[PDB]
Amino acid sequence: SSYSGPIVVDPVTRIEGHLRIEVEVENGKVKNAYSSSTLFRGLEIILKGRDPRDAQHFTQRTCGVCTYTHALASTRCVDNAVGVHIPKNATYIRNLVLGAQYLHDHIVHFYHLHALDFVDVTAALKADPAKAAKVASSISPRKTTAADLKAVQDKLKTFVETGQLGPFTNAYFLGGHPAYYLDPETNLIATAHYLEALRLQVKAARAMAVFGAKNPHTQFTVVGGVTCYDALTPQRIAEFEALWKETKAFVDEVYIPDLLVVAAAYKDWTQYGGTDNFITFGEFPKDEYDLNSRFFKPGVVFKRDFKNIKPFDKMQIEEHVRHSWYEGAEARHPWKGQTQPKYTDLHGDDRYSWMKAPRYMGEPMETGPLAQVLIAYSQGHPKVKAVTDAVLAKLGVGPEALFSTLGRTAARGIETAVIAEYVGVMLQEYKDNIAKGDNVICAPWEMPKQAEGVGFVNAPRGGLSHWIRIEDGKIGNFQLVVPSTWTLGPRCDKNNVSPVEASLIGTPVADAKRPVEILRTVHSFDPCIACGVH
Amino acid sequence: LMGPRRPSVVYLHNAECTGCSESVLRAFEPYIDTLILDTLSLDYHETIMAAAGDAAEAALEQAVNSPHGFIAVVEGGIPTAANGIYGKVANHTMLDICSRILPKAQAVIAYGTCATFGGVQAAKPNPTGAKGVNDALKHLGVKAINIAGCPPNPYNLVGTIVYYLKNKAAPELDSLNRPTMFFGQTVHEQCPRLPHFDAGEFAPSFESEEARKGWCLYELGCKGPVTMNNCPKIKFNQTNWPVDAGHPCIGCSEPDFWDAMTPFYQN
Ligand code: SF4
Ligand code: SF4
Ligand code: F3S
Ligand SMILES: [Mg+2]
Repeated sequence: SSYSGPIVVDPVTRIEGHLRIEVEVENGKVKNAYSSSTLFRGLEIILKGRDPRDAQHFTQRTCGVCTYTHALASTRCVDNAVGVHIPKNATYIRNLVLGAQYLHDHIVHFYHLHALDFVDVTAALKADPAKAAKVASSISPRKTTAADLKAVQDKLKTFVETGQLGPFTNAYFLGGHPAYYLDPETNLIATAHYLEALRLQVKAARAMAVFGAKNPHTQFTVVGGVTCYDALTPQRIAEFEALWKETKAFVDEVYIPDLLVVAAAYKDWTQYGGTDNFITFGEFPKDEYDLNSRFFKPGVVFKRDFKNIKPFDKMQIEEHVRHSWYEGAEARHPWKGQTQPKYTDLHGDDRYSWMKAPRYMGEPMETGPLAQVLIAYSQGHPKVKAVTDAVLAKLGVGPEALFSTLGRTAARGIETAVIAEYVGVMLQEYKDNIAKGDNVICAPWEMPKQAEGVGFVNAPRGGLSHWIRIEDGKIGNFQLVVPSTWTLGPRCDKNNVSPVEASLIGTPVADAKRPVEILRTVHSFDPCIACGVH
Repeated sequence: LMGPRRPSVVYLHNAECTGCSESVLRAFEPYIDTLILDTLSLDYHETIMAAAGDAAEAALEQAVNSPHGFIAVVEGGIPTAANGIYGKVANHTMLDICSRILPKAQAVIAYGTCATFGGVQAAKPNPTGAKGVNDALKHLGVKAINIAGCPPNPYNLVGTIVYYLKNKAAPELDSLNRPTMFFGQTVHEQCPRLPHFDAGEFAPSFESEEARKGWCLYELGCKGPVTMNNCPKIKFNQTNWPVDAGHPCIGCSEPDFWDAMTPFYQN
């Protein structure tokens, strides 16, 4: 009965971009995996010879899901190459917009991209809304009545009876599936909250446009600071604060309680999807030139040795091309990067992806929520420690539970809760600075003829870095090394499997035609392919 | 996935960043939930669909072959170089998938500057030979309604579809095939700072007092005078727009803006 043979999932849906996952399964469990990115755009080639000021506008287009992050990375990169120290208000505003991006991104990921792997939407039709309301009100200070939940059931029922399932068309859960465990009531609660999230995210996104112009693709950053003088007004700050308070209430009363109910029901997922090494860049600075001045601090960990967090050395990163569709096999540090495409087809000459393979000290590293949380916890971060301990106590599990697909999903939640609270602190600090009479948001600068610079951002998916080599005042070389490249890139010239490839080994596959288990682990990493290849 | 009542929509992703998909999620009155539940039947969409792999391909095949017909909404440019090798989904080139699916649609909407004119990946030296939908598929007679912008205002997509469903036809289009009801005016003629422009009151730098006072951004490279879009009127996320946030327009709804509007900070 246990299946043995190949499984290909192309396209992997409910992620950003074009991913092809190939695995070899033996006796119902995965024994080998390949992460193949199937679209190349070549933004780094396009950037050559252009004005450095223009970079952020091209690079933001690397991705629309993690929208503002690349604009911030490029700007921090040119700010750095140029030697400018932006005003206090510029850092506050840039930080507040990034904080809002995290809340919007994670809420949408849990409900809209991840949840369908655990929730059987059709099973909500057979639930008792009165019992479901009892359950919902017991897990949250927010009380919901039988009437509240019946309203959702009625809407869902009519939709299903049309025969046009749309997004749910050939869903892996249709007709039931052995890997789906939720009872009808919990499925109904989760569905009501999925629908509710669709509207709440518009408000979470709006928060970014208050200071940022619009979302997607913000337009308020410039070398030297920001352009939004309107962000200084009490009216705009109040508008932002109101959106923030509502978004935080949703995180606290809806997202987290749901995460915990689902995790408790899927406790067995603490046994799959673990990884060995972690890297994180830190985020929310007080000093733009000091990574250790950030609310979350940078750090690297090998083989889960969290008692020995090592410092982050930027010169230790090299991107490999041996198993990628580029010329040759020489790995390069970003300031000496090369982007020379040469397609050989799937596995042609042992190459199978458009993504390069970043290695730290020759090692494959996981980056993202799990790495930021575990590293900050280990560094003694008070807020991260408090919330993680509460989550572990609620679930009745040990810390070892974190090294898994369930742990990675939980860490995304923990990160959202801590950041939501922190935006409130950053806001007060911003308010206090304005109160002192500081109304400056942009500083003057000058373009050098020859220089090098780098910008670091810890985005919702992990450590992001943009690298520039300026020659004759123009872009001599520009290279992007993004979170997903780290986690979803292919094997290197030493044949080390990437974090996603390695975590898939040992994954059970109940059915082989509806491999939801592969999706559970792949989605826990929150893949972004446009980001990874660029 | 398809049947009677609700109109069928097939959403395709070529060489794109997903910013156009995200913009539709920002829909406001109607919101996205109303759109998917009552207004239309979203039958294929790689970003939010439940099915994956062969099941997704099956869902796609099912939608495109329906006797009820479908409307195609396309995001991203089509890479043409080296036989279309630079972009593949389910191991088929994007050129091939679009060549066979688009001619079968009742109507096709190219959503976003990438899908309409080539976009970011088509900028010099265009390594992948990326093209806009109408350019790449001219030989096949494909003529998509172009909704430009990077990303466009979602108000423009919903407005166009609602018009098509009501009138069973495309609205009036300009020479670039964009609806005149949303792209008939330059951003500049609708700008709150136009009075400053007329007075020659230009901000010389972003840190200046004139910038803080809201002076015109033309000297700082604003492309508003050469760009067609409805940004100052509709605004984004019901609250803001590039120049109201103090930054110049980069001409994102125009044909080869990455090369034509660059350097962004010069006029
Ligand atoms: S038009 Fe712009 S926002 Fe839309 S897919 Fe292209 S790069 Fe992304
Ligand atoms: S800021 Fe731009 S769009 Fe507004 S008046 Fe000046 S040139 Fe025109
Ligand atoms: S950059 Fe684009 S979003 Fe509007 S203000 Fe200019 S056409
Ligand atoms: Mg790169």
